[PDB]
Amino acid sequence: KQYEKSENDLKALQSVGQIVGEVLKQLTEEKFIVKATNGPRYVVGCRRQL
Amino acid sequence: MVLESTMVCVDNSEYMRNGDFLPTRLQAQQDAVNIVCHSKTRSNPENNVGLITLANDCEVLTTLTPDTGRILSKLHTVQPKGKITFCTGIRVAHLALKHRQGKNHKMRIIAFVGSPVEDNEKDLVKLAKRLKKEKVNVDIINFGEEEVNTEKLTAFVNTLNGKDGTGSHLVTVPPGPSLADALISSPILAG
Amino acid sequence: LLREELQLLQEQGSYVGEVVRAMDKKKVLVKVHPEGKFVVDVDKNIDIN
Amino acid sequence: RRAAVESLGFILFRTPEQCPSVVSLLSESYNPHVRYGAAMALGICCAGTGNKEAINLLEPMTNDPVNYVRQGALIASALIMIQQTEITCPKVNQFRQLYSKVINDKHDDVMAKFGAILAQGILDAGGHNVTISLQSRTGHTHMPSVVGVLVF
Amino acid sequence: RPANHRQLTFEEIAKSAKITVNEVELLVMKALSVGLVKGSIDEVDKRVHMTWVQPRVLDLQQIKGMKDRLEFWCTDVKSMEMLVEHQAHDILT
Amino acid sequence: EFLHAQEEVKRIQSIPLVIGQFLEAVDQNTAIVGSTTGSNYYVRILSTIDRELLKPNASVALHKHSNALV
Amino acid sequence: AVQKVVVHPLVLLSVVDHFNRIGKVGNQKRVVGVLLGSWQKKVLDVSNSFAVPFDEDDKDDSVWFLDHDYLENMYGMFKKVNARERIVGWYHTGPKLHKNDIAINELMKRYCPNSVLVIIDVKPKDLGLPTEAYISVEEVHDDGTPTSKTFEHVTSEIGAEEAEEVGVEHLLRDIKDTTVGTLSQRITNQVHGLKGLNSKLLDIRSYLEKVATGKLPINHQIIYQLQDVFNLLPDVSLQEFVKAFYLKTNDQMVVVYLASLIRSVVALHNLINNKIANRDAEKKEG
Amino acid sequence: AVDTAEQVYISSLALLKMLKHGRAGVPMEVMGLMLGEFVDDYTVRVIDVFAMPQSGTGVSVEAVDPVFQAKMLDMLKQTGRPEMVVGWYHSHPGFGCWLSGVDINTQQSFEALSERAVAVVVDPIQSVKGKVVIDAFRLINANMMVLGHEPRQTTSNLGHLNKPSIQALIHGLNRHYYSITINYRKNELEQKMLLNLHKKSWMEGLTLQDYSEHCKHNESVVKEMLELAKNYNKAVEEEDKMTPEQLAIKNVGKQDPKRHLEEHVDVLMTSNIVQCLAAMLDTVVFK
Amino acid sequence: ENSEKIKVNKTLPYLVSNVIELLDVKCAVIKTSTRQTYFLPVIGLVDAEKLKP
Ligand SMILES: [Zn+2]
Repeated sequence: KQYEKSENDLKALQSVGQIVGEVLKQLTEEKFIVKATNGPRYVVGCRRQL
Repeated sequence: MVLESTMVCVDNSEYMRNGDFLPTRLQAQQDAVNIVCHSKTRSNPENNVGLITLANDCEVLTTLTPDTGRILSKLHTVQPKGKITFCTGIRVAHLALKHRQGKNHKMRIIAFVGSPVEDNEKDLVKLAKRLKKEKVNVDIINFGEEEVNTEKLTAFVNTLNGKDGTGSHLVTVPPGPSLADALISSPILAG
Repeated sequence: LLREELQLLQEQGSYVGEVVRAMDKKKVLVKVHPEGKFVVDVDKNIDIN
Repeated sequence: RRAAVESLGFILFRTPEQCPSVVSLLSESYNPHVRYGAAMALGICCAGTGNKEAINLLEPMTNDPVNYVRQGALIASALIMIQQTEITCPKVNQFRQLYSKVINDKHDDVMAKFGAILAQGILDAGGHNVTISLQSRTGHTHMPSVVGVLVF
Repeated sequence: RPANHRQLTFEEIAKSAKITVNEVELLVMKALSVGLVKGSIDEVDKRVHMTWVQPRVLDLQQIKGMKDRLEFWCTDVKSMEMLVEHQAHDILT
Repeated sequence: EFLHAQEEVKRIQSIPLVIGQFLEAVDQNTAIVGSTTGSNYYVRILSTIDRELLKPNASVALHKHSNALV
Repeated sequence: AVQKVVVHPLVLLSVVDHFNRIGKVGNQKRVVGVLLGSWQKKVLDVSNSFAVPFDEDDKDDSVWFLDHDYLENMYGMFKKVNARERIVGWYHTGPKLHKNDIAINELMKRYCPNSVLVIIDVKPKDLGLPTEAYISVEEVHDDGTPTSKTFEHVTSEIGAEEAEEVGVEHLLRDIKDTTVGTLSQRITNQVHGLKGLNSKLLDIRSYLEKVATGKLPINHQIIYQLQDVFNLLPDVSLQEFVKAFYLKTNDQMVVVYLASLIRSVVALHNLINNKIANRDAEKKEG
Repeated sequence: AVDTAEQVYISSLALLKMLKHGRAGVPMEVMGLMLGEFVDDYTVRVIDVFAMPQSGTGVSVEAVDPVFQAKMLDMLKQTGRPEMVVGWYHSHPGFGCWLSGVDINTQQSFEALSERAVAVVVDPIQSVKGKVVIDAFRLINANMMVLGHEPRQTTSNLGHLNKPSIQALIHGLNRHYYSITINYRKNELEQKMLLNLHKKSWMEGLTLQDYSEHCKHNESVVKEMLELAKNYNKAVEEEDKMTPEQLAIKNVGKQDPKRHLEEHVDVLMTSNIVQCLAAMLDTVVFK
Repeated sequence: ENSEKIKVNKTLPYLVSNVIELLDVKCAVIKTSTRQTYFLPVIGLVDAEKLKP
C-alpha cells in the first residue's frame, strides 16, 4: 500500500500547473477572449466538452 | 490440441417441446451442448464454438467464441417452436465458418435433428457434392422423432463422404426415453 | 512573390524608443519605453546629425 | 515542371539564339523548380556558344533565396564558359572569384556550394584541352555528349 | 376536360347533376367542405373555377397519354437545355 | 496561384492571439502598437486588414513570437 | 423523424478504402459496413464508420451475416476512445437495394431506435449526388396489407468541419474555375437542366417499362396520385404570368443603371490615375 | 548515421484520421498508432490509421495497451487487411511541431522493436487550407557520433527538408532528429469521386432545387436588399464624389489620408448576383 | 519511485507561494511570489490536512 500510494504519487508527479484567468466575452463559436489576472489579455480556444 | 472450429447447431424445433426425453428435450440437449463444449475445450482451447439454430430463421445467436458463457446464456429461453430448416442450415453454417479467421482449422459442425424434415434428395446431394468440394466434416446427432428410422440423413451422410471420407457420421436418435449421457456415451468416444 | 515574402512577418519585432541626446563615436542614448537607458548604435542609412 | 523546362535545350540546341529570348520570362518564375530548370536550360542551350544574353539572364540567378536554384546557376554558369578566356566574356575571373567566394564561405549550405566545386571541376576539365559539343563538322549531333549531359 | 380551359359554368353542372339553380352552390361547397375539389367561385356568371382534379386509375389511353405527354415535356426541356448549354458553353470553357 | 497564396498567408492567427491596442501608423503597410505587456512596439502589418477598421484606437490581435499586427 | 443526414467525407473515404480491403477476394462480395454518428437534432450528424463481416451466396439468396460480437467489442473500442461518438446506423455499397436489404436494419433496430442506412456508390459514374440515405417506416395500405415496412429516403449532402476542410481542400489542388461570383453557379446551371433530364429519362424509361414487365407493376397507388400531382402543377397560363415581366423589367432596371453609372465611372477613374502616372513618369523618363 | 533516401508514402484516409483525432482532443497531445507496410529500404507506406485510447488528464503522456494491440490487430485480421505496425503519431498543437522530451523518451524504447518506425506529427492549428502540415521525424543515436552521419542519398530531399522549417529550437533539434520527406499518391477513382463530392455535392440534391429557390428569392427577398443597395449607392456616392476633388487638392497620389474608400465594386457584384439570378427566372420557370 | 522523486526534489530552487483556496472537484489554487495565479488539479506531496488557505 506504500508502493500503491507512492506509485500514485509517482504517476502524479507529471501534472502541470495551469493559468488562472477570467473571460471577458465570447467572440465566436470557438474564439474566446480572456484576461490573465497577472497581466495581459489573450485570445484563446476551448475544449470539445466544455 | 487438434484444429477445428466446432459449430454447434441447437434444436429449437417445435417437436422438441414435449417430454419424451428425460425432463425436457431442451435440457438434455443443453447438457449435451455442455459436455461437447467442455469436451472440445479439453480437446483444444485454441478452437472456438458458436451456435446456430434451425428455427424460423437460422439465427447466429453466438459468434464463434472460445468462452462458453454466452453459450450458457443463449441455451436458455431458446423459444423451441418453429419449422425445422436443414438444407440452407448447411449453407448458413458453412458461410459462418467461412467468416472465420484461421482457415487451417477444420470446419467441423454438429447437427441436432429432432423433427421431420422436408428436404429434397437432390438438394441434399448438391449439398453432398458441395461439401465434398468444400472440405467439411459434420457429425449429425439426431434427436426426438422424424419419419421414424430417420430418412434422407442416412442418404445425406452416405452421399457425403464416399471413397475415403471417414470424417462425417450420423448419430441417429435412440427412440427410447434414455439418459442423455447414454445418448452421448458413444459420441464422446468418437464419431 | 510579394505574397510569398510572408516569411518576413514571421521573424521578429522591433522597439520604439526615445532619444535623449547623442554623443561621440557614432552612438546615441535611448530610453526605450518602460525601461532604463541604452547606449546603442546607428544603422548605415541614418544621419547622426 | 523542372524536366519540362529542361527539355528546351535538348530539343532546340541546333540554334542557341532562341532559348534566352523565350526563357527570359521563365527565369523569374514563381517557384524554384521552374527557375532551376530554366537556368539549366540556358546552361545546356548556350553551352558551346559565347552568348552575352545568356550571361545577362543568368547574372541575377545566383541571388535567389533558395539554395538549389543558386546551385543550378553555378552549373549553368560553368556551362556558359567552356574554355572561354577574357574575350568571349569578361565574366571569367568574375565567376572564378564567385565560386571560390561561395565555397570558402562557411555559412552557406552544402547544396549551395556543391555546384561551386563542381563548376571548378567543369571550368578546368581535361586541362582545358577537351570541351563539350553537341555539334560536329558533319552537322550530325554528337550522341554520347547529349546522353551524358542529359543523364547528368 | 383536359384541365386547361376548364372554368365550369352553372349550366353543365345543373345539366349533369339535374338539380336546380340555387342548389349547385350547396353542391360545390359540400365538395369544398369535404375537399374533393380545390377551386373557387364567381357568381356573376356562376362560374365555379377549377384548380383541381382527382387522381384516377391509369387506363390504357391514360398510359399512352402519360408516356406521350411525358416525352413531350422531356424533349422540350432537353432541346432548350442543349441550346442554353451550347450558347454559353465556351465561356464556362 | 494567387488565391492559394492568399490563404497560405492566413495560417497566422489560428489560436495564439494576444491583444494589443492600435496607437499610430507610419505609412502604408507599417504601424505602431502598444501591447498590454506595458511596452510599445514598431510592428509590420498584414495585407489582409481593411484599413477602414483602424486608426483611432482598436483592440488588435498580435502574434506571440513575431509580435506583429494580424 | 429526421430532417436530413449530414455525411462527412471521412466516412465516404472509409467506404472506398473498405472496397480496397475486400477488392482482393473479388469473387462475389458487396461492400457492407457499420455507420457511426451523432443524433444532433431533427438533422442528423455522421462522424465515423468501420467494417463488418458479411457474405451472401447464390442458392437460397437470403444468407446474410452480421457479427454481433465484432460490433460489441469494436464499439467498445470506439466508445472507449470517444464518448461523444455512438452508433446511428449502418451502410453498404448500394448499387441499389435488393430484397435482403431489410434484414440488416431489422437486426440492428435493437441498437439504434431509428437505425438509418446510407447508400453510396464506389464507382463515380453517378452524375447525380451520391450518399443516398433511407429510413424504414410503415405506410399501411388501403388494400389491407397487414404491415408494409418500407424504407423511405430522407435527403442528404456533404457537410463541413474545420479540420476536414483543411484535409479535403488540400487534397484537391486540382480544379478551381469558380472565382465565386456570377460564374461559380453557371457550371451547376448546366448541371440543373442536365440532371433534371437524367431523372426524367429514368421517369420515361420506368413508364415504358411498367407497361411491358412487372406483369402489371405500375405502382398502383403512387402512380395515379403523384402523376396527377404532376398533371396539376405545370402552370403555363397567360393572364398575369405575362405581367410578371415588368417586374422582370424592374429586375433589369436596377442592375442596368448600377452597371451603366458606376462601372464606367470607376474604370474612367482608373484611366485617370493610369494616364497621370503615365505622362508624369514619361516626362521624367524620356 | 548511415542514412538512405528519405521518403514516406501515405494513405488518403490517414491524413483525415490524423486531423480528426488531433482536433477532437486538441489541448492535450493525443496518442495514436500508425499502420502500414515496410516495402523496402527507403520508402515506407502507411495504409491505415487507428487512434489510441486516452487516459489520465495530462499533456503528452502516452501508452500502448497490449491487449488493445491484440484485439485491434485481431479485428483487422478479420477485416480485409491485416498488416504490420509502422509507427505512431501525436500533435504539438500550439507550436512549431518538434518532438518533446516525452516523445524522444518513448522513441528510444520504441526503436528497439522497429528500425524505421517513423514518428509523425500532425498539427490541426498551424494548417489552414494550404498546409497539411504533415511533419515526420527520425531519431539519431549517440553511440555513432564517433562515426559520421552524412551519406544522405538523393540529395534533393535534405535541401527540401531545410525549407519547411523555422525556429531556434528546430535548429537546436537538427541534432537527435532528421526528418523525412512525405508525399501523396491519389487514386484517380478516389480523386474523381472526391471531385464528385466537392464540385457536385456542394450543389444540392436533384440540382434544380436550390436554383429554383434562388428563383423564389428573386421576386420576394431581393427587392429588400435592392433597397439596401440603392441606399448605399446614394449615401456612399455623395461623399466619394469628394474623392477625385481631394485627389486634385492634396498631392499627386501620396500616402493614405483616412478611413473610407470607394467600396462600390462589392455592392455592384451583389447587383450582378441579382441580375444572374433574375436570368435564372426565365430558364427555370419556363420549361 | 525514489528515482522520480530524486529527479523532482533535486531541483533545489523551490519557488515559494501561497495557497489561495482548496477546491474539491483535492484541487489547490496557488499564487506564487511573482504574483502569478496558478491552478493545479493534482496537489502533490503534501496532505490536505496540513493545508489551509
Ligand atoms: Zn509532443
